[PDB]
Amino acid sequence: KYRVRKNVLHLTDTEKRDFVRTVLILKEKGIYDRYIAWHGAAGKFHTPPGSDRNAAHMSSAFLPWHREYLLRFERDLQSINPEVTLPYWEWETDAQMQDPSQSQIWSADFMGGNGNPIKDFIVDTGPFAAGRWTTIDEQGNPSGGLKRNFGATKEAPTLPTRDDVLNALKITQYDTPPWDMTSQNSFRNQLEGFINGPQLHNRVHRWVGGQMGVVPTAPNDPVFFLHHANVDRIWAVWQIIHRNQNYQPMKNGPFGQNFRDPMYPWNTTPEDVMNHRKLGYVY
Amino acid sequence: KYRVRKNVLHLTDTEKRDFVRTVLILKEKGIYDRYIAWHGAAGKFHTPPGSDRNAAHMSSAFLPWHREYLLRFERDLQSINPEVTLPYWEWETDAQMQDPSQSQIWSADFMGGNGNPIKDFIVDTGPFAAGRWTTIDEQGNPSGGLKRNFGATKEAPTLPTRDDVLNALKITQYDTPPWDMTSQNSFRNQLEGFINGPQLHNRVHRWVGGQMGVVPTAPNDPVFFLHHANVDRIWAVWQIIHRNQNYQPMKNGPFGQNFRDPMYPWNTTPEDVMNHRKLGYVY
Ligand SMILES: O=c1cc(CO)occ1O
Ligand SMILES: O=c1cc(CO)occ1O
Ligand SMILES: [Cu+2]
Ligand SMILES: [Cu+2]
Ligand SMILES: [Cu+2]
Ligand SMILES: [Cu+2]
Ligand SMILES: [Zn+2]
Ligand SMILES: [Zn+2]
Ligand SMILES: [Zn+2]
Ligand SMILES: [Zn+2]
Ligand SMILES: [Zn+2]
Ligand SMILES: [Zn+2]
Ligand SMILES: [Zn+2]
Ligand SMILES: [Zn+2]
Ligand SMILES: [Zn+2]
Ligand SMILES: [Zn+2]
Ligand SMILES: [Zn+2]
Ligand SMILES: [Zn+2]
Ligand SMILES: [Zn+2]
Repeated sequence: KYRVRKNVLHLTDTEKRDFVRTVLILKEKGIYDRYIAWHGAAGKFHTPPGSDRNAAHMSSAFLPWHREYLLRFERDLQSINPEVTLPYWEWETDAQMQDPSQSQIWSADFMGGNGNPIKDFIVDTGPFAAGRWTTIDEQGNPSGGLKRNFGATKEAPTLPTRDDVLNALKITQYDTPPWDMTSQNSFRNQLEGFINGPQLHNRVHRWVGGQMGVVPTAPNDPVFFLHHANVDRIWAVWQIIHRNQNYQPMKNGPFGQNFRDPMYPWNTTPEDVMNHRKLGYVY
Repeated sequence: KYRVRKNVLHLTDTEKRDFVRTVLILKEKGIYDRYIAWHGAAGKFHTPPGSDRNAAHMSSAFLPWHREYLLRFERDLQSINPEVTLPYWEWETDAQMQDPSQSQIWSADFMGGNGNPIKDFIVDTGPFAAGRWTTIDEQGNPSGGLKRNFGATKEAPTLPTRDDVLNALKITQYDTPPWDMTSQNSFRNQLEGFINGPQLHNRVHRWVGGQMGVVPTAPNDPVFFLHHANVDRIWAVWQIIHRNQNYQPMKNGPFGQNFRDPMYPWNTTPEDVMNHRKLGYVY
């Protein structure tokens, strides 16, 4: 219970500089690519085969999978600079702004801004603009540059709201069968964003656009980790709120979705990451 | 140095009936799929991006990657039945037969035979015939059944020979820059099969045909593990023959291909698996 993950808006001008700095090093070393690849692989790993569920999304493992993912990422950051932890982007507050694209998270010294229309939506500002940050496509081949198109889609013109988060925290079940996109009264499916989709998690992805808008390339954008840090935080909150509800399914769910099954591409299980405090961090 | 890995031809009927039994259980539990997925993911993970190299092939990590792969596979088998270890298919010997398709490895009680032309070359005999063993395509979706077409291609009508193996063992360097398909005088590139390709390792894949003939689906066929057990054995032999030769490169090679880099999709390094015997097994 020592690493503290902070709200992006609470970070020092130097804490942000170091976070960005460390992400570039991870990228330069070739470590960052392993994360893009891991997420892409998991997204194509259906549980079971032919199904709509995959190791990292559209099922119960969605939350514990990304928590493990973030922990790994944070440990690598820690290996470069032990002062650096994973911050979270509290999008539900940014949603209140007149124009969310003006949030400090998109400043040139931190994530950079929206995509450039005259450039096809090719982020040209910030530390990860094309020319300073390589991207890979779904095939694993270089792609030419990060793209973003804030709220351009008709389905997700706006970021999720505080109300949306609060209502989700009200659900009593972690998840419910058939443990997939159609699950009802499921905190997991709700937070993920499938109830009246796209909502919450899925909605942020859709709102950002660019690589963030699709599963196979999403992690190409560093904000992916800031997004999922908030999703993880929301889950940690839900866990304290319903301290007597536990992960589901415990058994008889698809292999890879049960409480003690390994989560492809790793051997770690949901049980292994149920208590974030045990993982060494708090929000 | 305790688990003993045997020549398929030295296995009793019971040892074979047990190996097959255990592979089916692994399959039924959903573990077997994790291996298909791991190999497919590694094959699409280029080091570096845009390059021709991958995490499991066409570069220095080819040998230590598959050794780790088999070790993990063997441990899972061991978890099901502690008396079952990974056998090896000594194709060099089978190459001497008038008709290699008559080798006991393809018996109906073990790997099953060649594909059925009428069926489009679907394997209809043995424990893994279509109907008894599911497969998946490159996309992770069910594919309908294992296929094999022994020596059907013009490039690999025959299995590699003893001479081919012996000549490879004479190579003095583990590998040589640029640590890829074009490497010359390298044991790794030679054994892999790129010198006057397709030879040795690549040749067996090509000879078997079906899913075994292509990178993204090759593990779908259980013989994949018997093949790679022999390739691993050949490397173990090379290691004793050149007691004073070590893995290459140790540094300044592409991330993931260096002596102490993690090998996607895992964190294990070539150093971690250099001594097979410290892994708990011998041939
Ligand atoms: O719920 C949804 C989420 C997303 C985001 O990728 O896209 C479409 C949806 O319907
Ligand atoms: O050298 C080769 C190796 C392989 C194996 O996949 O296929 C074709 C080749 O020419
Ligand atoms: Cu995702
Ligand atoms: Cu996501
Ligand atoms: Cu192979
Ligand atoms: Cu292969
Ligand atoms: Zn704070
Ligand atoms: Zn898919
Ligand atoms: Zn909130
Ligand atoms: Zn409750
Ligand atoms: Zn907490
Ligand atoms: Zn023997
Ligand atoms: Zn017999
Ligand atoms: Zn037999
Ligand atoms: Zn031999
Ligand atoms: Zn000869
Ligand atoms: Zn040995
Ligand atoms: Zn020598
Ligand atoms: Zn290991």
